[PDB]
Amino acid sequence: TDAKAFRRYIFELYFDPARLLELDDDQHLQRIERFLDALAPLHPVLENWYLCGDSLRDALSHNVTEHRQDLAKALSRDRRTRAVELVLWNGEEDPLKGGLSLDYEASGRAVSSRLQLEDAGSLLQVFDAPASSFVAIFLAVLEIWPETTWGMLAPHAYFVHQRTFPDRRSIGWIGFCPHPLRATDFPAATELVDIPGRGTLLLNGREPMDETRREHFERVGEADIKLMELGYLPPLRG
Amino acid sequence: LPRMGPRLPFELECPPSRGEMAIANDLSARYQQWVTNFPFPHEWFWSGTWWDGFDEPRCTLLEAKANYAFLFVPLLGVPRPWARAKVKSDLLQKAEVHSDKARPTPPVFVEWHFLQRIVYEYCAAEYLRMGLANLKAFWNPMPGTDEHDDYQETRAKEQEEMKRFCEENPG
Repeated sequence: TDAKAFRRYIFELYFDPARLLELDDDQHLQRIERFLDALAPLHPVLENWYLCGDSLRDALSHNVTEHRQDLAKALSRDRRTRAVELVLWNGEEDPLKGGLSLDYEASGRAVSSRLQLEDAGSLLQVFDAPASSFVAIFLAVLEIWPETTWGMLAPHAYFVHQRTFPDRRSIGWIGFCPHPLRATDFPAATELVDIPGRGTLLLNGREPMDETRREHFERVGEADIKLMELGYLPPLRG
Repeated sequence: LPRMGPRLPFELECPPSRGEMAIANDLSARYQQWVTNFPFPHEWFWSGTWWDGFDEPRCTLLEAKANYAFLFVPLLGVPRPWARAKVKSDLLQKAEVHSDKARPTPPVFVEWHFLQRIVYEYCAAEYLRMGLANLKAFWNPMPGTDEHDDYQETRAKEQEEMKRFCEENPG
């Protein structure tokens, strides 16, 4: 449901920088194309994808889902340390209606080789069942990018100020851990989805996390502690 | 409790002094002159990197950013979706390359001074989640602007909030 004051959310997926760097311009563009195809059935705002622009009108000139040949136009290639960079947005201006953008950068550094969607909070406005729909996106990335080493869907307010280990990443509300995990070691309402030989998807509840109610806060904190205790919680810069 | 900005001197251990002034390729221009006291378009070129200003006494490199609020939704606190490419390359990437290009982190600090508040608010949070320890962000607006107005009354409402709290308590 559309609300007046919603929650900013980070939606990030990290990759192995070494392996992803060696993909050429052609392999990158098939990954993004498949990704947009997996997003399309989840909601009508995720069907179309437009290009970035200097103004609002300049950002609606080219539709990369209607004109597919124009997808190659949005891929950069640095001369020193080849680094591809791709930024789209879906075409909605208001986050309260689903305005969201796709930022896909792979330069070869661990911190700079990621994929993210600006303001996952816009998707919370449109998703009836946010849990099933967000898991779909995670499984899409893992299906398309085998180089994935991490993933985190968490409130921006939590992850910046309130997270348990400030020198580490977090699993967030829905995170990907590239290891086999044990349902015993986690809170009861925390449920796991093993990927054959790829890793585990954590879901700290099926209800969207909140940073003002203690029932949600302790659930991902215990989850983060067990991941650190097992040595699977990565640091920020790396 | 927004970060208090120091003042700036004039010009013409801390390595950046091994750089010099170069020419870079007018509300934005005025605000950088007000933050840096650097003449015309001169900027500090050190470590192969551009810096808007340089406080040699305080051993601090300076940068000024103005006119970037139209790229944001002023109440939700996020950039407009179509403007995510500009915010990345202009405000986030250039701020990482700056934190990366400082070596003696004890004496060499970097400061990013924003004319506009919602631009400061977004950047300050995004800089903390990036691991940018030696980069601090300031809402340091040049006078004769709506912002300077909301700046004066914000620090006034802090001394007011501090006036009541302090005289009724130990702290």
